Amino acid sequence: EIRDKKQEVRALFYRSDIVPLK
Amino acid sequence: YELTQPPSVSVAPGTTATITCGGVDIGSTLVHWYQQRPGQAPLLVIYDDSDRPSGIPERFSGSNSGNMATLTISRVEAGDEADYYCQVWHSTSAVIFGGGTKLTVLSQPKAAPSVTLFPPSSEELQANKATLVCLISDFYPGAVTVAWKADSSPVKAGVETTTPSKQSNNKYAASSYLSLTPEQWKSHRSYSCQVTHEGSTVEKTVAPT
Amino acid sequence: EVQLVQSGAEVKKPGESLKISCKGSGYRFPSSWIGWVRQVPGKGLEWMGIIYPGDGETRYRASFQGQVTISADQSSNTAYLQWSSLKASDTAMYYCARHGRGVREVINAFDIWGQGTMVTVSSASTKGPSVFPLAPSGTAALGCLVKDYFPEPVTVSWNSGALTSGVHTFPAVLQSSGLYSLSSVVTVPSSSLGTQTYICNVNHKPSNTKVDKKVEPKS
Repeated sequence: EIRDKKQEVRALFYRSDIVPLK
Repeated sequence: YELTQPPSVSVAPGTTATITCGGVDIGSTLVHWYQQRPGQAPLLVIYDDSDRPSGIPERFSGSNSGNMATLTISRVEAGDEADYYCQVWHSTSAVIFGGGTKLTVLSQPKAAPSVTLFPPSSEELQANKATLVCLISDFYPGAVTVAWKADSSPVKAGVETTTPSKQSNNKYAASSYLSLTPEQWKSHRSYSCQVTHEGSTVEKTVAPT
Repeated sequence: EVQLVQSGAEVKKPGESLKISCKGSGYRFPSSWIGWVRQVPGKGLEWMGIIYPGDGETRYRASFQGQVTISADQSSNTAYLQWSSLKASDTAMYYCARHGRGVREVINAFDIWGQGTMVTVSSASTKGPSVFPLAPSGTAALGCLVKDYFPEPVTVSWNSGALTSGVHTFPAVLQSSGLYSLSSVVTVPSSSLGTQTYICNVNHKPSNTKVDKKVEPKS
């Protein structure tokens, strides 16, 4: 449950450190 | 979206301090808590509801559910006295902080403020300015609210108030200023400074006569 | 260690542009958001905007859109907050803070903060204070009001430091005119009002001004 909420919240500001985007 | 915090909380040392953060469905997001001491930058004390960063003592804890999140400080100590802010990332472009909560760890008994209301001096009126000065001293904890009344009506225009500051005796003092034109000053029956502290109000009045 | 070091305090006039900076060290600058937060002295924290230095994505609070611009330098690891036209209501402390990029390996919060940059916006230049008495009328409070001076600070003493008990000098307020005002107060035995003389000494070094004002009871 906490994992689900964490994924939901982090999706708002998630940025990948790999360039270019796959 | 708004996060609601109590403006001030006071607790005895060694007891459990509880600071709440009010939001709609805030339990469906992640709440973070920051500590700020006067003159210093904020410090992260809790993140992801219940997680402590390294260097934060274990007495700090947190919870979050329904429409309320909570910061809990067990065995609260004098060193924990400070402002505390809750924070969430609500939407893509919305990052929100709560209004903040001043946590006082009671080191002495509660003291009501002494209020002195000075009317404009004659010299200031000679300079074509009028300033009513409300000085508030010797109150504890250091949280007050100041209101000004012209006759019996509240006035917000022309009011400037300082944030309470520690006196030498570790009690607090504050000041408020009401700016008037000499004509305004002379055209009213009375003016009042009202200081509310811990549920009790102290009022002082002055009249042009 | 990981740290953010911000630029020095600024005093500017309305309508002027300004750029304050935040230098990150001890970590990989591209892989963390940098947010800017405003705090008016005595008030709470207000989020302004945030930038991801890895590609320059920026997000702003609606009310700050169009007033400020956030940018980043990937070679000097420096974030910037910039005003094109300052207003008096921009006077505040400004913090930068690092925020994780949304993975479990990092803290998804503002885990590292800069020390803060104080920005004061006023149309005024150096100006000495006007000192007015706050006359008393079994203790009585008397003081003096130090008005319309710029810039900070002024120091206040009583009877050249000989009167120190019951004395409090309050912090200054910045008026809409761009000038500062403060008060100093002292509590004294109401029986000594007739005989004892009370003089507040105001010193404003920026304008090289000293004022000695004797405060007396009024009829």
